[PDB]
Amino acid sequence: PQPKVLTPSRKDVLVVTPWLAPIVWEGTFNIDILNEQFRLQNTTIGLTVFAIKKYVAFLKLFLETAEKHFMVGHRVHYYVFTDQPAAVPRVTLGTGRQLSVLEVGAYKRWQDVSMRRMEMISDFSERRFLSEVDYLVSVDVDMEFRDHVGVEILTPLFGTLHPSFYGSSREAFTYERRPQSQAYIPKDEGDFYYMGAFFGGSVQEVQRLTRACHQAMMVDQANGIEAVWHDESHLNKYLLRHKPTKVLSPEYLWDQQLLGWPAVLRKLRFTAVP
Amino acid sequence: PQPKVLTPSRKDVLVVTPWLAPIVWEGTFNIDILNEQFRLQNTTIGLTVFAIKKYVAFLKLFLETAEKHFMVGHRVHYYVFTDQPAAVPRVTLGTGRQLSVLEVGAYKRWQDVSMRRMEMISDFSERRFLSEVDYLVSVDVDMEFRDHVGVEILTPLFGTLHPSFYGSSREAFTYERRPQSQAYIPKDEGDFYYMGAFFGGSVQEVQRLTRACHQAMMVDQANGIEAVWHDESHLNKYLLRHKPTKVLSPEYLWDQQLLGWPAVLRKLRFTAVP
Repeated sequence: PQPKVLTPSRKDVLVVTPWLAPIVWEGTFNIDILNEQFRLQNTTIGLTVFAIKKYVAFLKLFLETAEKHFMVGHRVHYYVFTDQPAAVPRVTLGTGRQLSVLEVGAYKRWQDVSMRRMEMISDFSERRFLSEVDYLVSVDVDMEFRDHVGVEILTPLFGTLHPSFYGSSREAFTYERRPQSQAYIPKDEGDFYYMGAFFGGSVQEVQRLTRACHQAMMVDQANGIEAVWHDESHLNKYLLRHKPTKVLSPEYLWDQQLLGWPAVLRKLRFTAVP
Repeated sequence: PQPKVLTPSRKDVLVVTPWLAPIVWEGTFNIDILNEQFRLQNTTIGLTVFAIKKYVAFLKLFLETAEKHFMVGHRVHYYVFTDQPAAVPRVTLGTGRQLSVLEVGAYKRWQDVSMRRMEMISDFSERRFLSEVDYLVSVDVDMEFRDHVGVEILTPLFGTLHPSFYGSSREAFTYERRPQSQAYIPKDEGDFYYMGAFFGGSVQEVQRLTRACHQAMMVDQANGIEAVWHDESHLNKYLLRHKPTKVLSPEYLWDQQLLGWPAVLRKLRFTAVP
């Protein structure tokens, strides 16, 4: 169908940020065009997920629903970081899709657990990921895919609108507010509140983001402070200073039990498990 | 000011294409954010213009108005291609801005004149431009800047909505319709009608686009055909197959004598001289 210059793709939501990064909503993209563009580059997407202790129990639904909805037709490499390799379920995968289990060590105190995601993605992004995938996507495991999540999200760097804050003014954002923390954002600043549970971009940009947040968290620990929302607080500070080249709408990170299904979401793509 | 997620930046126009490229309108961007992003990279923009025979007379207003409105605060290199080096006016330039005169030879029949822009940008993009600028922008000389044209346009590859067609259905687009031409677009295809008078992108992408259109035009000449709108017809075919990463609205290419000042243009930035 021909794009219509004189009709907004959405009349109810913002579809591009003030720095001209697309905000990804249903009705903003033609997947057939995007699929072709990314297939021509033989794109491989790494998907990282942490499944520690009891969270191992979420892997089966997470993987089965990813097989149905995530980057279907594209090459995918799942990277499961777990303290229990044997507990990873054997989910059957479509062609061009593979999974690796990465064993997580002790931790060994709670500020170390808080830094584990940034530290381990940073470390693996610099070894394995750089030779294996084009893009890396980091999500939480206690989640299921319900609808399409595809190459429309792919870009050098992206974050996702936190479902609790997308209608909020910046004063209500739960940014780190203590100037003693590396994640400090003043009251007058902030574009959006991004959720720590869904971010990514090219391997190089994710290398940079995770190294930065891990290095900043280490500075915080040394000064005896922990940001109010841990690596999410640092993710926010990073994306304030290095603006994402796309932002995902809350279609991409929702909780229907807590937040229902408002009219502004035409699709619920990836949701918290109740 | 905080972006508002639940308010469209425009309620009257499309602000992103179906392949998630921003369409640049007033009200879609914060120039302070974009200026900073591009300054941090010390961006240099080359601006190319052809001023042949009598068109030499448009250079003075073109350059004086570019000094006021084009990429102010950024490094700029004007490249004036002319058959009359001595007729280029001495316009005084702001700091960080320079102009080079590039002498154009004979031409030496009319299909050669038709191919001169693509051929000469292609040739110079591969020598001079690649070591001298980050982005290249190609415009016509019989034009004046009236309002801001800045780093909001910068991206790997962009075209501009032709002011005569932006409200038209694709059937009305004056694409090349003969299958014997390299610029052939069938009746059922086409996203937009782009104008040949304003396109650009990174040097590498402009290298690729101009080489492709020049190579295709040479094929057409050998087969005794000339596309209905010359290098614009080929530009269109190129941007159909290699979709631009931004599209400029007609604010960026207007003719007020022919088309007035409709409500949908909040600014007229770069206009035909009457």
